[PDB]
Amino acid sequence: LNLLVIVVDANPIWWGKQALKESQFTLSKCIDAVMVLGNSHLFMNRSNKLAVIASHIQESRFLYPGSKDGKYELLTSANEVIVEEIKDLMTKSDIKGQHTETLLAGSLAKALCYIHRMNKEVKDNQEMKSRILVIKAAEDSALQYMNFMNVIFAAQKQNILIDACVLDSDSGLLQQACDITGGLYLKVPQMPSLLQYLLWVFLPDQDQRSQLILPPPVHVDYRAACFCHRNLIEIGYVCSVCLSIFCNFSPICTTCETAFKIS
Amino acid sequence: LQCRNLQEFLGGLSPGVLDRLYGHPATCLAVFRELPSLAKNWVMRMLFLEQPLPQAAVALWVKKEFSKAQEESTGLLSGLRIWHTQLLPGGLQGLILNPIFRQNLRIALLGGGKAWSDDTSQLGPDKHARDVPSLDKYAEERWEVVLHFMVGSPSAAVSQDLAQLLSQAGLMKSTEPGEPPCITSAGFQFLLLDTPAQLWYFMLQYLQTAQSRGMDLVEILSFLFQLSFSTLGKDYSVEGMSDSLLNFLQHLREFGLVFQRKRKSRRYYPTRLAINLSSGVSGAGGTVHQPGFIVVETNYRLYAYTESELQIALIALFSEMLYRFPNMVVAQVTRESVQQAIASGITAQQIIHFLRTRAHPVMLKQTPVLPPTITDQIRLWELERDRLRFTEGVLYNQFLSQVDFELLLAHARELGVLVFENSAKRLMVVTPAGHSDVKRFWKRQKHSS
Amino acid sequence: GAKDYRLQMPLKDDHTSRPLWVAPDGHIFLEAFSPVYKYAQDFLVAIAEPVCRPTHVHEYKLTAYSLYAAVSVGLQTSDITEYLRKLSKTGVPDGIMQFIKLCTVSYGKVKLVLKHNRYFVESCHPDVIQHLLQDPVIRECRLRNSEEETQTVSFEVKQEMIEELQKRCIHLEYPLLAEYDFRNDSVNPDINIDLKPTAVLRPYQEKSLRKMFGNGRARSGVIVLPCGAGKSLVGVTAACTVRKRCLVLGNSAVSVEQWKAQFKMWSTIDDSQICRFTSDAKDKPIGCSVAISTYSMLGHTTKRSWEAERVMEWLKTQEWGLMILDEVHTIPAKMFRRVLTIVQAHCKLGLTATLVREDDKIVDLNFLIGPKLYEANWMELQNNGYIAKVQCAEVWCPMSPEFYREYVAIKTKKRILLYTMNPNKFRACQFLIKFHERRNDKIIVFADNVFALKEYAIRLNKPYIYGPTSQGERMQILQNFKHNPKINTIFISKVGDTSFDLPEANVLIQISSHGGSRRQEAQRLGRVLRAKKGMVAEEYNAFFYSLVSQDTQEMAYSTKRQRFLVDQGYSFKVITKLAGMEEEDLAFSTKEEQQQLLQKVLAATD
Ligand SMILES: [Zn+2]
Repeated sequence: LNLLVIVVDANPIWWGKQALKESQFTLSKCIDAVMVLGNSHLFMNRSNKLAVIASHIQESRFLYPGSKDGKYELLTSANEVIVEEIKDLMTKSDIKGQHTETLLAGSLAKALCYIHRMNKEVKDNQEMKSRILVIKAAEDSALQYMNFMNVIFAAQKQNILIDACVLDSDSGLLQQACDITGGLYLKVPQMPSLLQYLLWVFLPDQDQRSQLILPPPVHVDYRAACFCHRNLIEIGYVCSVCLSIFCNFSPICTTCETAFKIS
Repeated sequence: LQCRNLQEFLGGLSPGVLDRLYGHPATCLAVFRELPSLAKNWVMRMLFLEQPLPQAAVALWVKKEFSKAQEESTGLLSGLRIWHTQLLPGGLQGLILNPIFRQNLRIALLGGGKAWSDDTSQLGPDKHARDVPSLDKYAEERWEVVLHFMVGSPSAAVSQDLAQLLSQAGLMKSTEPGEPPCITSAGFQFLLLDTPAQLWYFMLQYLQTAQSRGMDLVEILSFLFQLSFSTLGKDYSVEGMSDSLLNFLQHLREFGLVFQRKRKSRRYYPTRLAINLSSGVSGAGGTVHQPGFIVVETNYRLYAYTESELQIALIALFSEMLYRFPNMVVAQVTRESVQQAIASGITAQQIIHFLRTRAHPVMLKQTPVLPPTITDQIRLWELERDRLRFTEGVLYNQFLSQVDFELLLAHARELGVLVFENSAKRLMVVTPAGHSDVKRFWKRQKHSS
Repeated sequence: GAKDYRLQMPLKDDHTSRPLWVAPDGHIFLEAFSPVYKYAQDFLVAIAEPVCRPTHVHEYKLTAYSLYAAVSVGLQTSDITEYLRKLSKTGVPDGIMQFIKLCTVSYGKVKLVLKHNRYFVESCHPDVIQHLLQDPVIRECRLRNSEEETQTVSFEVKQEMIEELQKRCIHLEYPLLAEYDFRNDSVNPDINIDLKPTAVLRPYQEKSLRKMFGNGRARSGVIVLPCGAGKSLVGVTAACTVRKRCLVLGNSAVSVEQWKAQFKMWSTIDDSQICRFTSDAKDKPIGCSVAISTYSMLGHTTKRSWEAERVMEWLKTQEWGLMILDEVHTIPAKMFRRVLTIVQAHCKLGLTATLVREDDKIVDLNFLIGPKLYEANWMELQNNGYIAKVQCAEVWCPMSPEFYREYVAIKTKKRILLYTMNPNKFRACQFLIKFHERRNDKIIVFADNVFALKEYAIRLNKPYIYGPTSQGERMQILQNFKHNPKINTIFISKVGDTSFDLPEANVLIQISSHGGSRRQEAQRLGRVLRAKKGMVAEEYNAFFYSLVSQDTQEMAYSTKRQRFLVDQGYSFKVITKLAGMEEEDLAFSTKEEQQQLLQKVLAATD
């Protein structure tokens, strides 16, 4: 009984640039790889459950919610419902200047509560292991960091491992999320070969992962920049009232607007 | 009963016969579930890659600590023929998934040429559809009928086809004019054995006599895998099944594994027994088929709160019953009653297991009630039987030099006619039937002098 | 071997609120787990006598004598049947109900009243007395030429013929009812006896005495009670409750002293006046009135006159209280009838733990001493902590091969001696002594043969007490073991008496099971092993070991012991191997030493 939840950050602008590039890898290919990985996860154990979620620029949609070709009926039905959901969301998009980048944090927050309701539905006597697979092609957002950090803490409190694979560029928010959860972090050099990477590391259960040799998660550096002048400092004074990093000591703290008490 | 677990029967099969079993997509899914996680994950990894993978690469993937566990799984795959060695030009030898097994797993995983084992043209509502609770009752009653032949009750309504299978199985033996049914010692042990294990043993006996019938062993095995995964809510179509499968379905109705509204009906209803059938005991202290109804006491008093003729007969064989009432049956585990069970032929461990399997919930979690004090006495009676051994033995005399006797002992030991070395006393324990061969060797020793 | 009572009892779906199964044979099964069981158990004790008492399910079989005791209490016939219906899972059989009706038809078929120390028989109906008079034996024994009496017919009955009348009454199906009137006995003087307020009284003992008194005058009853565990207290408390001079009979001389010791603390009357018939103290016998005697054993005929004649005469006149009996099973059959002849008591009280007395199915003295009013629960006593929860382990030792060949060869008592003197059995006892020595707990060893324990004790340099020893020397060794705080292994014979002390000790080893007095061995297990501390915890310092020689058929007695154990509630286990007896330094380990032991037994005359 293992629950695998797959969250993909889909940006129509970024995917459209990939289509303009005419590279062999496509958004359609990425979803096909996810569906093949999902069929394999259900195939290995009947008890194992698969949930697929795609994040739109302003909204998050849950894709997952016979044997015509001799394919298993449950696998065929699951793929069909996902195919209808993905096509409807991608074909129609609303362009927003304020939010040209999809919100991974909003999709992650929806996934964590969805796992929590499913865990309550699952009987206490049976034991379920919950893991999240994240594929991100969109650029990271500085504004989304505050929302993103809270979802990582929610996963840590619920003890849900987060495993993230980045198609093009590593994201600082995404790598930090994997480090806090303890989930493996991987970067895929070849986007068409992403499915093979998913099968080797993401597909195996946690007990299976220990038995096999898998590449270690990349070490994540910790960086502290004062928000006062957006400048990185090895040592930064932190105000007690507002808990905000400062490059240099300030007699009056701008972030809370209070004046520091001087003896 | 040895637990095949989709492994022992598969092992030792001809590679072509294993490929024929792999021909069905459903069997490949069942084999994939049977495979251990390390082997199952590796089969999925090699499922998408045609190229054979070298042994050195296979060793590299597993950690050195877990490499030993992988080797055992790899041996199972090679025996099952799932992995066949391919000789590369380089010294390392590639390992490639069996093509028929790989294609059928691919057909289950993704769209394939095959139309699937079960096809329904367009059937929805069923006339006289069998209810799921009624199916469970029917399955229990049919198995009781097979057992009840070993009781002599009028509830034993076998179809004579089942009776012929029982004689072939050897659980029940018919001897004397009129072929009156009798219970073999193995049959008493079979009655003691749990129902899922009993079903598995009966299926193995059916496979043994299937060759004389001419029914295909692979086709019967494929149906058995379908029965294990069968769902009571789901309904399956008789049409699309081979004539041998139709004959197997009629026997399945006698077993109670499958319920047919009509023999010629094109729709059949899966039954609880088919899902229950497996190569394993249902529980050490519990039965899936029946909730525990036997109260076990160190005093040897047994109370049964469920009234059934078959259940009473099984309780009677191990323990004589002082009183009979519908609400409660009073039974005592007398030394004489256990001795009668030994005379009929029974396993002492099985009697303890039977009491534990049907033990009352209050009895569960109490250390003294589970083992009766009589078990120590049963071991003492077994020791008395072990102490006295009967076989016919011929006697040889005038052995003289010990070395000549030792040469005869080696020949006798190979024959197995010898019971004991008896090197000093120099008296032969050779059986009279094997005496002539030993005498020929002894005469040869005299000629050699 | 299977009996179906489904036809006998109609099936009704009332099992949740009912813990009893009622059958025509009268066997009844009680569920211990059910809450209603406690009320059912009290009803079962009054109307039925239990063949066995397994802890998981209590077995009670209806008995006519037990039913008669309930009729003597005055329970209504309809009420007894109604209570059975309330607790019955299935409808009560009509035939069993008819059997209950006949027993409860009259509270007393014949009523016996003591007036002026004379056993007058008084009947509400004259015809019933006429039917009793019809028997020729009754006419021969009838006393002739020796008040609101409305509807009362009274004829004087000889005290000597009273025991014979009880047997004749059973033949005529007209059982006697015991009634005592204090006002009718004008000659007897009222006296005041009060139990000390400071002295503690056990609850079970108080309940049994309250039941015996019942309504108005005390009613004769036999109470099963633990022996050596407050047994003396129940009788002395009963004497205080009666407030009339009473006599206690104990076969053991030591037991008589223990009964006196319990009496001395509560009553300051004893300090002013003390008389003991036992030991011929004879101190102010007329003035003291209360006296202590030992059945007919104390009396001697032609050995002494003057004083012996006076001692017998004083007991009858001074004491008119109900007779008290202890260790009834040890007492021989007809001894009670002899005591009844020498002194006459209005009521009879019996205080012995054993359910069966004298271990004879054919001969029972229960009818002479009256029905058993109440039975103490040994499991309840273990919960109280008054008695330790004894753990019984059976150690099985193979008969020595040299010994076995002699054992089969001779059917003489010497073969029984060879079985009793088993070297492997002796090694097991020696290993048990070593195991107890490591524990440091006090250990006692008992052998059925009088000299068998002495021979083992000489080999182990251990103190031994046997039946042919001076009482003072035997008592002094017992005082050193209990009064002095020292740990040692003591070998004890039956000694013809049971000895218990205020200090409590536990642990016993049984060398052999061939003893003729099977009940005495069963009583010894309860008397010898006592709780180390009051309100003892579930962990037990009491360990009982039985040594069984294989192939000597010693197991047959062990099976009988298990039936006694289930009623006690004592934990029972069997160990074929001591798992370390062989790995120990023990005497007679070598086969040659065992052969020397075999030669010595053969040399000794049978
Ligand atoms: Zn601040």
